[PDB]
Amino acid sequence: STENRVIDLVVDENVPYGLLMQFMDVDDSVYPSTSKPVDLTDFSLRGSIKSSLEDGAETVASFTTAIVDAAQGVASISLPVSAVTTIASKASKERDRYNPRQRLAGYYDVIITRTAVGSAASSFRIMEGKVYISDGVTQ
Amino acid sequence: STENRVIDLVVDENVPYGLLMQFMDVDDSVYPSTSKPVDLTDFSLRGSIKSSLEDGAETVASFTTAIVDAAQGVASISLPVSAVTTIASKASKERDRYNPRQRLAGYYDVIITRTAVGSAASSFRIMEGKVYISDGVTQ
Amino acid sequence: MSTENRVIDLVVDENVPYGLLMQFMDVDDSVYPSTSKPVDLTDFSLRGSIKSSLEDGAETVASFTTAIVDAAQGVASISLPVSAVTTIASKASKERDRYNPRQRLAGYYDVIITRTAVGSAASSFRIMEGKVYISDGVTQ
Amino acid sequence: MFYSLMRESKIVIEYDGRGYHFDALSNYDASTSFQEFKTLRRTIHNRTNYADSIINAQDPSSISLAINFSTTLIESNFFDWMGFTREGNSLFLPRNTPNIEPIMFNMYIINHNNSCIYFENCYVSTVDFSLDKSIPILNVGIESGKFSEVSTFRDGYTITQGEVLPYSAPAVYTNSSPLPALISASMSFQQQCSWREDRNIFDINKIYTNKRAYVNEMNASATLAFYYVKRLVGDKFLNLDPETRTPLIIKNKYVSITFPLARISKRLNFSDLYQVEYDVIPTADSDPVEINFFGERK
Amino acid sequence: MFYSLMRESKIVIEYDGRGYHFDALSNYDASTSFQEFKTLRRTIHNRTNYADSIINAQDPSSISLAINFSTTLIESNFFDWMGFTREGNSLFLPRNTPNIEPIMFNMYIINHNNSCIYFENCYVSTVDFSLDKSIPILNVGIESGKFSEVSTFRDGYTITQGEVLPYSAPAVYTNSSPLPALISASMSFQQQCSWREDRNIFDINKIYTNKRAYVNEMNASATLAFYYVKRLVGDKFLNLDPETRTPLIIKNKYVSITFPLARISKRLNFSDLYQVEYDVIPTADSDPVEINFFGERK
Amino acid sequence: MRLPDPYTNPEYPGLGFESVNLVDNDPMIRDELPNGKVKEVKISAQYWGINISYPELFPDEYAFLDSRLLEYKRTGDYLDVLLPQYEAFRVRGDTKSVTIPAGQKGSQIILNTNGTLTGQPKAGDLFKLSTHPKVYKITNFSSSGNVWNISLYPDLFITTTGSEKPVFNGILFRTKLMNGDSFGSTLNNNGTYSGISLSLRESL
Amino acid sequence: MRLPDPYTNPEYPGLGFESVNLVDNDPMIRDELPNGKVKEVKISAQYWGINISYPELFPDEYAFLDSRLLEYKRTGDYLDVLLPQYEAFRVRGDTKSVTIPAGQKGSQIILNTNGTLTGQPKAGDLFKLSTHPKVYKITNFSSSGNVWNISLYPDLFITTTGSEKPVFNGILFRTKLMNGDSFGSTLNNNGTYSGISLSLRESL
Amino acid sequence: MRLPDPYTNPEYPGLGFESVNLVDNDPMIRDELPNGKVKEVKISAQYWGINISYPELFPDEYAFLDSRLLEYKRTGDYLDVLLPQYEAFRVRGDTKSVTIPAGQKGSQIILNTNGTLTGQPKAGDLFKLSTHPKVYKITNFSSSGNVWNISLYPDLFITTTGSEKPVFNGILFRTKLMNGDSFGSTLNNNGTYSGISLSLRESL
Repeated sequence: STENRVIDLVVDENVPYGLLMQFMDVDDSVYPSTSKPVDLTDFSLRGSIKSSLEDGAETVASFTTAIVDAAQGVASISLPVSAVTTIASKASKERDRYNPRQRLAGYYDVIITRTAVGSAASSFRIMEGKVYISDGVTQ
Repeated sequence: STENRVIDLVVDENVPYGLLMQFMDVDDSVYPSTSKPVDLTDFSLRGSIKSSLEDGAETVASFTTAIVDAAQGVASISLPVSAVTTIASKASKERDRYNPRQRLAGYYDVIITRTAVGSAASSFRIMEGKVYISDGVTQ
Repeated sequence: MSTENRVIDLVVDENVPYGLLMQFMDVDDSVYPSTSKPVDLTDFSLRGSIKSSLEDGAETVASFTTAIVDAAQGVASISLPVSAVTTIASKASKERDRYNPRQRLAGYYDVIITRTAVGSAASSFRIMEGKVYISDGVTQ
Repeated sequence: MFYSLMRESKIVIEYDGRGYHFDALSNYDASTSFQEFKTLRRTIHNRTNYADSIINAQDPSSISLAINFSTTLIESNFFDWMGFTREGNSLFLPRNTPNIEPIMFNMYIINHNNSCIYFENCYVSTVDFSLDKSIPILNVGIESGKFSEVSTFRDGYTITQGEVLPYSAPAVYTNSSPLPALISASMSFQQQCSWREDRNIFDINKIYTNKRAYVNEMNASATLAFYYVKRLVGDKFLNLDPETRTPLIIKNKYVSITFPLARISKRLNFSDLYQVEYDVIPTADSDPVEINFFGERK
Repeated sequence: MFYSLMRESKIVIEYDGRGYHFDALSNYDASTSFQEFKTLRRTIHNRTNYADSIINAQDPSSISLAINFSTTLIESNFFDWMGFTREGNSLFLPRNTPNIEPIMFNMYIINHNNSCIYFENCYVSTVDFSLDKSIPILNVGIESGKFSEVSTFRDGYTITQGEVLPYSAPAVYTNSSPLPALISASMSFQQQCSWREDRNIFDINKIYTNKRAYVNEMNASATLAFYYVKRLVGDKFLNLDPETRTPLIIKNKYVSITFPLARISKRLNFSDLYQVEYDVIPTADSDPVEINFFGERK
Repeated sequence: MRLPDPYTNPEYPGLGFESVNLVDNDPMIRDELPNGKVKEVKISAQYWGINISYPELFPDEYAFLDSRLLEYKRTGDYLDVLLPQYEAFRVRGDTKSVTIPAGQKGSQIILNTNGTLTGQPKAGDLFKLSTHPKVYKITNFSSSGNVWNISLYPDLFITTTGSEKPVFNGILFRTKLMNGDSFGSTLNNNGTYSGISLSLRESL
Repeated sequence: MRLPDPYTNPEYPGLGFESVNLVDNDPMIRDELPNGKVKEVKISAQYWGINISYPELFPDEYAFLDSRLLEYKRTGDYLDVLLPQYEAFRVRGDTKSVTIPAGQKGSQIILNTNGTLTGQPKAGDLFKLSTHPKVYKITNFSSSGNVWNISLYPDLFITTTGSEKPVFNGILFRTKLMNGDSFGSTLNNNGTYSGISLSLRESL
Repeated sequence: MRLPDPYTNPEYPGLGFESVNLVDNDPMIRDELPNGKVKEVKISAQYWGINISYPELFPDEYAFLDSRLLEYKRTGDYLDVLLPQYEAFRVRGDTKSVTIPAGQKGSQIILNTNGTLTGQPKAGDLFKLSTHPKVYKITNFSSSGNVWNISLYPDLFITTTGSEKPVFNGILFRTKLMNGDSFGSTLNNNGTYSGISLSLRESL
């Protein structure tokens, strides 16, 4: 368990990217952990892809948040193929050790937010990590 | 894409190549072996082969894609014998000391796409890896 | 198992006509174990050849005289006569195998089956490959 | 006469009618023996001194091979023969053991002058390799039922191991967060079969050889050794508490063993520099354990 | 990040609310671990491969310390905590074990950057030192019930071990007659306690730690090694016959273990130079075994 | 009277139940006809049998446990036994505004919760009425609005008078200690008491 | 009713037989004549006996299992079980269009598939008629085209009426519990119910 | 009907007899007088008892063995058991030209081999007549020319009619399976069947 916010995204060159997050609320009080999904009301997600963590870093791209099926908790984060091309343009020429197709493009993090659901701006970061562009061959 | 699911294709020289996929979604939570063949209606996959894994690479061949069975889930990726001959001509000559039949030709990817009215671009990458040519003598 | 499955080695014996008997059979294992049926080999022609090396310019030392003994039942046979065996033995490397001195390297080989038919399914597959070795003899 | 040198040998495994000559073999060890029934019939009439020993069975052989990783990935067939399901170049640990009996194959140990030892009814019972600061090598352990001496044999001229893969430093991740201060990642996979002895009264005055066996269990395991490192006071990520379920992957440039959900137990040693040791096994409901085999360029 | 070096550590024993920092520590060894309940539920329906393992208990820790003798004699508290009665600077072995449960104390193993490992519910189970031609050192062995990681701790700034005592040759006497040709006098004292496992169904889904223990026995023992020396033909003083009761004392310039009445068993080894070996235990009705601790000038 | 357990008395950890044995005792007259049909007849009542095992006990733990058991044998009270595995809190709220229609003598309780109770009971849980000491296990539960249909293993030992109130949490077994005719415990030379076992039977 | 098992409830893999003992129980009037000849007369009906042993059951799995068993004990119906070793689906197809000609008694049976079934039922497999709940065991098989001749170990309990349909898959034994009178479950300190076993017995 | 053994069915090596037990059952009324003389009385017949033990059985081996045993229990036939240790071929030739004089009802067979048989039977071998299923052991044998004097342990169960022909090789025990009233085999979680034992009795 503990914390696992750090996960790295590998986006594909020349292909639009879309991620599907099934938000969930597991509780291990009872031995079969409760599968209750969180209910997505007054929730907005924001995420930017910025090269390096230093202050003043240029914004490589910005995630486009989608909220669908609020009852069952799922949500989608995506960005158009034009955003993918803009990301791939500024990616470094050095390739990842384990995969000779990925190249480090920047860092990211998405931040959930409650906007005055109880007169509170309860915004906290969901996940984080590095964004990797995977060089394509089709185009 | 599927970075962990890279598979190297092997094409025989002097032989037309043929590879068939099966898009067949599963849900085994109800019971094991609950698999439903995905409808492939109005899906069009396409791909290419390039000599190097970078921009400006020379294209080697483009797979002659098809949809063998619509609504049955059996797609096919393939290319004719002349294209295989072109690949063999363009392939490198750094033959291995213990696999003297296989030479590297290039890198490949194929993208599935949805062209449905009332929908938008749904391009997604499903294959990734290298194309290896196996030498032949019987012509 | 990318190519490990369809590769076996042949050792033609010197001064003997070499004949290999093949039996095609469509074995079903994924659906259920122990289910196999022969392949209807009508219109499924065979052809093979042997060459000394894998380079672009290679010598055609021999060529199998393939024949379909049974149209149904998936039975075929690849064989070469005594003259071809003698040519292979003469045109073979003089370096002897250490673990079996009678065997010497002759060359490489492939087998392609061409199922040309009226139906537009004129597919071709490479069903065999490997190396060809010659086993020396004295009975002459 | 002809002596038999280990360095002048060739090990060919015969499966499905094809010879898998396993080159890049660092070292192998094997032995053959027979089982005896030696009873001493000391009686009040004659307190004898000479036993009644008859050789009636062949003791199963225990062959161990040490095989270097190769670019053609023939060595993954040992996982394939041991029971793992295959998709592409990745081997899955199935949720349930597929069949009752293991996958049986024959093995030859060739030597010069048509000398050979023929092990039959073999099965792969153990495969473990240590990802460390030395070149990785997987020690496979197979058990035979019948051994024999034969004149002609099967020699894998074509199916052979290529060049050994270059060394690459191991790294273990949780999702995508690296685990610091790795020392030695050792992975272990087993197919703990058992011989079914069916020696009966119809085999009297004959030599019996084991023929059939059944799989007691399959498992995937890994022991990870770290240095006790903490980044914060009262850290939550790095501590000694057990982890019921956590995604783990022991990754290399050419191989990556994946535990979709892992049960980790920690053990601290107060040595010269404090070392923690993990005990990683997949959970009850975890997805199949992955073993990817990347030849070159992933 | 922060690595943990054994040489950069400080061991503080917490008893009665006071910290006994045991300096002059030559070497210590410790380990922590957890107990698991791993069962594999293979059924005719599903011959599974994934075990059902849950961590439910902390395996008791076995900490061993090697402590040099010191001028302030803090190390005699280990005899004091292990159960010996005290009068002045001499420790008696009581005729009967005083209490059912041992004397429990906590122990810290401090390190830099507020890092610590907290062993709780400890008891001294073994103390043995060899009076020999090397510097004497007593290896104590304590067993813990619960181990933990804590941020702040107890550090014995004042209560500490002084300078190590200078070496002095051992000598064993009978009354006041010296025993010739001594080689190595090894003394051993134990408090052979046992953990009372009380893991019950109210501890399901929780980690259990041992808390209570009872003393099976206490004892004082010594093994003396001599060279087989005889002064007369048919000597009576020095021979191989057992001695039911004889007053013995293994004396040094800084310590003297006294057996008011001893049961000696002898063992002769026909080595390069013949060696006899004693096995000294106090008799049934012997007076309490003495252990004197002389700092300086007796 | 409550049997000492590490809920009320955690200072005596040796008083925990090392292993419980919930025995289903429902005597029946079973006859097997030669035509292959097995036939049963039930007359007597079903009583839950509880067997408790204990580890080695220190003098204070044994002193407390023995004092409680002797108090039981003196006043002739009823030992109450709590099983932790049956203490999952599902139904929460007030059980005083719920009504149980009278005249229910079968093996099934129909009650109108009146919307005052949150959650739903799960099959295999422990259920008990407020006016009778017998303990029931829920074998099935169907909820159609506010009216609940709880099915119980033992046939209802009482006919509902309309004043009974369902009890879902905090259920105790009104047991009576069997094997008390010859009850003892050996004290070893190391000071701990061994060989202590409680064979309890539900004396409703 | 149906006995829970991983096929009906895959979420409980602890259910499922660790070992099943399928005993044959044919009472017989055996007599050992003084001349060496052994004469045995079959009068009492034969019945399969099933002894099921369970692995370590966690509290929730045992709650489900004993809830189902107590529902069995309450409503008093029969308890069906499905042995998985005999679940090899060796006969595909739908058996409604398979006719069994009327007036057949004894071990032998003749049924006409009318070219519908695919797959041959080998000896040792189970067989059960649609109407009667008895479970037989195929001992020998012989087919001449579409017509199948099957020999069953227990003689046909009822003579075929021309409407009984073969059931080559999903055969359930209509059994009754034989451990009901005293059925206890022990809970360990590890948190699992150990040594849960059933002695079933086919009724009729 | 022949019991499956690795002579007829070597593809199932688990069907071999791990250990046979040839039991000599000859009930007698033995009385010991106070004068030290022990006296016996024999009325009932002697029957050879055979006990077979088996190792762990794979599904196919058990399927074959169970199919054969169920075929036996269905047709009510007689299991034939072959003991390999008694299959030493000494007497060879034709047993049709040999004549056995009639009227022999004792414990001794006098037969004129007519010079048609080579070799001589050894004491302790198995001997049987062609018209009766009882199996005899040769306790003594004296040959004076062509006439043989074979002595048998069980007293001749039939009076020779002059048409009987001696059988020396290929002798089978016409046994009937005892303990078939409660016959079963437990299937372990590893797929192998265990606990299979055949208690056979010679039902002539």
